[PDB]
Amino acid sequence: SLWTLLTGYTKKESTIGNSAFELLLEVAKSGEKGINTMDLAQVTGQDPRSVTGRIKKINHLLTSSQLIYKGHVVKQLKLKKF
DNA sequence: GTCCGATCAACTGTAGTTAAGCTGGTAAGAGCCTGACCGAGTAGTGTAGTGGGTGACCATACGCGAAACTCAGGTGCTGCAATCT
Repeated sequence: SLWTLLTGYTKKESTIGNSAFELLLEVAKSGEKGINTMDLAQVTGQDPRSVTGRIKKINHLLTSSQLIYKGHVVKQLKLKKF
């Protein structure tokens, strides 16, 4: 049901991998504030290459835009509903 | 271009103006090398940006193997009937 409510599909058939789904859960927790890709990377505990390669699987669910943070160039992520 | 021949001075006869250096004590040209002052020269440097190639991580593909699932093989008794008696 959590899978279905967030992705629109059940765990039994959804195309999103477990790691990418946990990324989505972090964006779900942050809601209206959303998460920048580096704080997401730090909180999930994985590197920016891995985060970027995974985020492709969910870019249709997320509104995004560029921003500059701690001298690095990053994007903000928000679920469409927020 | 050349022709005539007048004519400043070329090259030719003797009558009269120019240094060099001596006695010195001396300031005058022409000068030398260290030093200082700015302009220019030798040239590697200081940020800043374009491109490229390495590295990691992924997924996509086949191909071999592993277990799954479907459908039909195979076991063994005995309910019922028929051969030998």
